[PDB]
Amino acid sequence: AQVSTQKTGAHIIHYTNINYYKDAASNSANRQDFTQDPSKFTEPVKDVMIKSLPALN
Amino acid sequence: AQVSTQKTGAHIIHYTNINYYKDAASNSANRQDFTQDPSKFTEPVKDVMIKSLPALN
Amino acid sequence: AQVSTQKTGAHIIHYTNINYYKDAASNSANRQDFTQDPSKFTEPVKDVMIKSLPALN
Amino acid sequence: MGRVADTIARGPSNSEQIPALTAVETGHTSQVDPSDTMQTRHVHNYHSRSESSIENFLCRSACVIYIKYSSAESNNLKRYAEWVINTRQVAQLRRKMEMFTYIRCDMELTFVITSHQEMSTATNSDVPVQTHQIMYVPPGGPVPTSVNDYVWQTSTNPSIFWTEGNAPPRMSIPFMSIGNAYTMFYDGWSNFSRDGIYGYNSLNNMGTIYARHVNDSSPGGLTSTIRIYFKPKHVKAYVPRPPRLCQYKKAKNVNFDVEAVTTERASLVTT
Amino acid sequence: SDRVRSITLGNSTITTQECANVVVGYGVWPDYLSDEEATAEDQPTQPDVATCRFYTLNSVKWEMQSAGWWWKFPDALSEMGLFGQNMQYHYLGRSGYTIHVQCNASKFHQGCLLVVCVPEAEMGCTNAENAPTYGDLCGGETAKQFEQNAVTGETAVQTAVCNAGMGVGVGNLTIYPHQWINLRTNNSATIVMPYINSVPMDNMFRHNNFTLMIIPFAPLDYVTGASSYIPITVTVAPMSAEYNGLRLAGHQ
Amino acid sequence: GLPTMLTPGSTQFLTSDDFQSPSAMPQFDVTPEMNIPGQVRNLMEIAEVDSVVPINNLQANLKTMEAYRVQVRSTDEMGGQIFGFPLQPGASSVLQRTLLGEILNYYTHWSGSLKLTFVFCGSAMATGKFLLAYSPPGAGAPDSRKNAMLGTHVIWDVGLQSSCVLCVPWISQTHYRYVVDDKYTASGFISCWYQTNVIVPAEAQKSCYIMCFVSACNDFSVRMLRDTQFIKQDTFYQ
Amino acid sequence: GLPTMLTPGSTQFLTSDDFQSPSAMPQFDVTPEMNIPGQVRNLMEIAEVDSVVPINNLQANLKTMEAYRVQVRSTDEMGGQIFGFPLQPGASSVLQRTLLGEILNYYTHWSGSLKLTFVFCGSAMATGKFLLAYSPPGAGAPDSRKNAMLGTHVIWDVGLQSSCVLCVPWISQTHYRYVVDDKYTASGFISCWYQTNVIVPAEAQKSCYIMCFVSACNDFSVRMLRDTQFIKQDTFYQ
Amino acid sequence: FCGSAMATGKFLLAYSPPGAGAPDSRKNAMLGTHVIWDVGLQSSCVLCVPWISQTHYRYV
Repeated sequence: AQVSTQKTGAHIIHYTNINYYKDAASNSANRQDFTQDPSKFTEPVKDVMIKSLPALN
Repeated sequence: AQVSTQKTGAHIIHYTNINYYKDAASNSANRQDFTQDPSKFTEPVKDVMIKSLPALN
Repeated sequence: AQVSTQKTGAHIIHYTNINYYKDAASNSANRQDFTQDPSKFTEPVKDVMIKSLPALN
Repeated sequence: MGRVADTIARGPSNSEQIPALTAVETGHTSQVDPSDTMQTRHVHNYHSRSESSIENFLCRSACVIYIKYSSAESNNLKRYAEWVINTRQVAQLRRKMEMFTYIRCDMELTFVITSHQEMSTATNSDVPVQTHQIMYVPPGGPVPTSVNDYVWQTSTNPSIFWTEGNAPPRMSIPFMSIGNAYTMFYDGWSNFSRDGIYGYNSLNNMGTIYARHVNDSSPGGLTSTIRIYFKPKHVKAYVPRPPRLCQYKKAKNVNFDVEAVTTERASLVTT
Repeated sequence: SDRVRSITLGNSTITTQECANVVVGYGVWPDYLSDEEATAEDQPTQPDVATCRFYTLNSVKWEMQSAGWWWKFPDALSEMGLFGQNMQYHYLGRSGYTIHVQCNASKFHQGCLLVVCVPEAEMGCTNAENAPTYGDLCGGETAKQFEQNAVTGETAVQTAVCNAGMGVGVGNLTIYPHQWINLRTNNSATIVMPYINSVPMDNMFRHNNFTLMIIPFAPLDYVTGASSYIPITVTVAPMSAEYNGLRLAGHQ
Repeated sequence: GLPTMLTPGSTQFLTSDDFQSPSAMPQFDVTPEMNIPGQVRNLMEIAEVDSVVPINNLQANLKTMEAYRVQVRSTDEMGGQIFGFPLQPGASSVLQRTLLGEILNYYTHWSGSLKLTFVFCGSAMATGKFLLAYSPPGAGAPDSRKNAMLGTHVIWDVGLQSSCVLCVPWISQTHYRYVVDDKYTASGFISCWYQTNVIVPAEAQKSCYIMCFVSACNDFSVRMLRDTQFIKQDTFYQ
Repeated sequence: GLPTMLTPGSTQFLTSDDFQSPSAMPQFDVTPEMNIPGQVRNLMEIAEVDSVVPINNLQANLKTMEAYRVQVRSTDEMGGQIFGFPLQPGASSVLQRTLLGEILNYYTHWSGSLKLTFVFCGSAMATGKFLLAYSPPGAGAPDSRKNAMLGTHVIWDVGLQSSCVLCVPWISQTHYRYVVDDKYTASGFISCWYQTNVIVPAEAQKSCYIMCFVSACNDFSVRMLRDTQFIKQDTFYQ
Repeated sequence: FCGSAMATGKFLLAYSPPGAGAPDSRKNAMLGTHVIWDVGLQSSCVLCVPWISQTHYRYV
């Protein structure tokens, strides 16, 4: 069994999950992954632009 | 699993609770919290009044 | 309980199986055995034939 | 976990650093905080971007078609379903998946099957509970042509049997595609001559779902209806796209009719 | 300064003296296919400096009533150089790009362009019962051009900017890699696209990886007596091209 | 067996659930992953990207390209107010069909600062200053430049740098504001004025254009899904 | 008891499931195993075995033995193309009733190299060379020997060794190709030509025969079952 | 470039090795080695022809 933290709200809190099937496509959906990386739609430029400097020197 | 005491009556007595969901709003209601603090509706006064003394000196 | 790996896809992943019956013909089907031996329908010859050599010397 | 950035205090400034000026002559969008145009205060900020993931965005079930079929042929409903799988019938589920160019995911198909009696001249009508079969024929298999034929033996085809009154039947479909992701927009053609079908419908080829009443027809007959629901799981969506502005026309094309960018205003200055 | 760049690929070079950076599309610089993501079991030819090098597509006149242009790739390089002779002898290919749009103008001219590389731009059709004929998507080296107002044809592409010929708001083409050529700052835009597709390589002729679009967002305007013809020239250089699955000439 | 009972709600189908369910092809070998560029992991990687705002949406500009640009020009007085609209993305006509309005119309709550980045598309000999402004609700839109500068404001000066970012602050009595228009949780007003004038030489045009972009800041978040109301159908497409 | 609820799909019968179910004869003593020769453990131990290919299936050869052999003969010109058929096993008429076509028609995906092994059944004084070839799709079948040798090819020389293996490579833009004929994922063409000629002495026959075999290589695999469409019935046999 | 300081333009300088004659269009001229000169503050640009010969010396 895998024991994982619940969605907790800010100011027990565990839940147990056991996978019962032989395929990994039968597992319940991920919803605990909150990873991001904005800087490739937001700052796709080749040379770094520093915020405090003018963009075009 | 969390093991907690039941409501016992005065003159085993355990129960096991496992939370199955990923939200903490799906947990069964608290009913084992009996904390109080009467003295703020009952004695809201700034300066302590001692019972045995007259209130107004 | 027997804990075994699921079918995973390439680039958790465990499952637990408990047998509940007294006969071994009531167990769920094997599907994790991928053993082979092609060389007896494919190379049934008495004397080994090496690929790089001509078959008939 | 994921949480929003905190606001950080700053005092007045009068320096030769300009955060506010930028040049949007580059793909680089400004990265200014509200801590760069006015003083602000330290705010420890606990908001989470936990419902704006792509596995919370796309991970709710949505209807994708209903097919009707009958036990007596009510009015051109045949005695079996048929429906070539695609996500393009609706405008709900479709729009959210045409907001990404490529998606790989593992569906959960849930069927919600209901029935109603027909208008008929039959009297003293009592029907036992219906059992419905839902068969999935992967592309290139044999296709049924009648209510009873050899194709419904389901010799290797996935199939669900379900009896009314029970909970909706569901299953998981793993990521199954030739590609390394499903393609939601294809700019090519089927042929190498740039002829034939154009668009995403060239690549679409996901088989067909048939369904029928298992039970032999009763005298009154019924009309059943099946609603398919797809719920993505384990979703990785690559390459975002602007969402649609226009109503769809067809389920094999993107054809559109020219439509307004935005709703009217009276003037430039409106309170 | 930061206004000067030089790009050398092959035996070609292109230089600028008013420039705003380079936008690497999705932050991935093009490179050869790995052996963990391969799927074709034969040696890929990699011509290198014989196909990676700037090619120049036909220049288009920016009028004051122009509504934009588009070139689908790699169908605009089908006739260019030895790049175009290795799409006709191979079943597969992949290749990044480094589209460089350039368009100088005086300091008394004004106007603004949006240069944007749209992966998998699937165009509409004027008739909603038809899908557009080949000649109306691609012109080769010659751009097909947007129209200001909605057009009615039959097999004609629905060209109205306000929908961008795709039925999406034209102002929302910005998640796609882009730069703006605004004639009071830069005069060039450089977008380095990687290979973006859902399969590791794909047939060059059949499938179009992306579609460049240049859309005026503020019309060209000038006080008369000034230059009345300013062209927009698009050069594009393949990057890390490799082809595989050699077969006879053609694309029949 | 194990004696168990069935709690309320147990043959239900809830669309927002996640439960395990048996695979319909056991031991299926999924196709390998590859790194396709530009994986999206969150929709604040699409809502933090600039999108042109149609701030000149009148009634004849809606199907043209004239929507996205507002004409600013040399004046012989002082010039009034270039434009102004109530802030309230995803329910304001101006902001609701951008990328911070068609990604907020899948939600019913939003929070955090957003920012508007203006850009000047005039000639390179034209110059001018403009007072960008934001006034928190509770007084209506400012009706003069005198009242507009009491709010938060940024004086934009057109120079070599062609763009200037009015970053609206948060400022709310709730942690989230409804996406839909609600009078309880009004979000204030944006207005833009001539600080000076557009002054331009004889041999260049007296008309320029300002365009507006909109993107969220890195403190922005949303909650609680709902289907968008910008799309509709009468029947299945076929 | 234990309070449990029943998730969706729970009185269903799914044909592809595996669950435990109570025995109908408890404590049954199964008969001992013995080693019967030739245990099959996988169906790539049947699909990697040569099977004669009917490459001369016309319309009068289908119920004779003439199906399995194509006549190659001495010519007084150069001779054209002995045979050629589109590769696409399990959907090509040529290859679909062999052992790599009736073991692929229980699947809807296939991958990996296969190989064709030709054999010359001429006299022992007859000799000749033949250019075997495979051309990847995207140009149609080659129409001359000049175009046929641009594809992968093997020049077979008939010597003491009587057989030569054209091992077609994989080469695909997908990891699997559909078993059924699909224009998306065409699998190219096989063609065979006279490299030289069959030259044979006076007192031996001018007609020989070539037969073709087909087997999969050791990199071959399939996925996803479906029932075969080569068998049918109208009613139960009784 | 000896133009005015408000004049600007680009020019494609080119060198084509022998064996095809002079290029007769800009399309053929850019297949040779070439340098796109952009007139800016820097007023000069150097097309450096490479060597490229099948002999170590060429006759004058």
